[PDB]
Amino acid sequence: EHVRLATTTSTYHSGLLDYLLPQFEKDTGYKVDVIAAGTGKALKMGENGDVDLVMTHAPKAEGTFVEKGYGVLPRKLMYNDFVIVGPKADPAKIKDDESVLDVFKEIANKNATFISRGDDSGTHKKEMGFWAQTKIEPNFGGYRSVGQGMGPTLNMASEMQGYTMSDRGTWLAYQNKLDLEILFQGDEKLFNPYQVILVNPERYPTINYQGAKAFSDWLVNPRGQELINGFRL
Amino acid sequence: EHVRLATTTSTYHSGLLDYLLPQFEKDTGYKVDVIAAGTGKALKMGENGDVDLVMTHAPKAEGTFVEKGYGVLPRKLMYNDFVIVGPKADPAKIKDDESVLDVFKEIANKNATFISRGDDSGTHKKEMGFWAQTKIEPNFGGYRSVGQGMGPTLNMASEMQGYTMSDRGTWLAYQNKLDLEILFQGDEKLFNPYQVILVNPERYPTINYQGAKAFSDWLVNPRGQELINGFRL
Repeated sequence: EHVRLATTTSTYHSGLLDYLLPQFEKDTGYKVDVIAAGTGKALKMGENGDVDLVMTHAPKAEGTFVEKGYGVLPRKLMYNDFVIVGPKADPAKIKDDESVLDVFKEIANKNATFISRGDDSGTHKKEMGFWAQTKIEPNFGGYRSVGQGMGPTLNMASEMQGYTMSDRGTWLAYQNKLDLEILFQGDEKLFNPYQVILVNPERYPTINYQGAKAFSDWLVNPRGQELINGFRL
Repeated sequence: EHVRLATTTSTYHSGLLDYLLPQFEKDTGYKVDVIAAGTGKALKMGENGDVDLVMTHAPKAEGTFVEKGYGVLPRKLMYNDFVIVGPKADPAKIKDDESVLDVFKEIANKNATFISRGDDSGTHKKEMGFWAQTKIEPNFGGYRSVGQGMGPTLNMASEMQGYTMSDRGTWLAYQNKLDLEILFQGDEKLFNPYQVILVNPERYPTINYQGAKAFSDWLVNPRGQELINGFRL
């Protein structure tokens, strides 16, 4: 029984779904096909009834989507909340930059110390996305890819007095033992609320509402949440 | 250093916050003082600026609270979705009851077989809250308080052909192996999306927005979510 999900290219490449889908299929017998595109296109496919539900991280676009009746039962999956931490003295002087892309470029061009998780985690993928957007390849001397989790990455950044990008949660749990501060967090790219929204079965009595609602229900119940969190750690 | 949180009686009595506040305090140093009441009063406390943030599970009332500017930065914290399942034959005849409270009262009165998690998890606490509202202590002999997880509880209900309360997510995972059906759902008490909402500093310039936002941020980040999920599983 087949469930078609439209989502973003970001999301597809993040690896999130590779973490969820196997368990969901094992649990329910549903097979999810992922079609990844830009946000407007993902939502358009939902508006056009090409897919059974959508997963995006664009609150304004999703608000209109629901308001016009294209989607129903919107649900928040997770709030991705990232911050840039570094030495209190901020030797790259990123503290007052405007965008996180300016922050990355500045760190690279000053060859400041930067610790990457380098472990293909969701956090690691997100860091790599920003480098890709800056058009810089993270090759500078200061750049260190340790191959470790968020906590050890923070410990490394404190030891070497370098910068890193952390989820706020790990930062808060560790700050008491880190010689670092939050130095930058003013960028909408750093905060991403995710929603999963069902295609309105009133608009499309033909779509697989039963399968789509099962996936959504599973995603927000503790079983799905355990896996989502596991991926975010 | 004191953050004041208004929440509902059921949330208070569930003990959810005892699993959270010590870790939040450990991480951030903030102390949260909790006041509990009915939904209307909980939100009224936010409206009056008596507390710094609110945590309720009443989407419509919360929408109004946000729309009027009483609260800002609303975030969905967790989705509760519970069903009452039992044998197709529904021998206790709860299928057509009106209220989940009626269902509970009817099961106790007929001394029907009912399987409780009995393990002080969130589901169990939710169940116990229902008993409390019916003013019944479940001591009838058909009541089994085993101390196991959701899957084993469902399996036992299926083997015994009795009733139990299940989150929908585990139900979706196990339903193919169980000789049970959903017999009662669609009572408002069974579906509760929680929201945390900050009291608006534009209304109350001296509100502890900093502490309240720290608690909110913490709740939606992976570390806080893992605590919440550990309680819910």
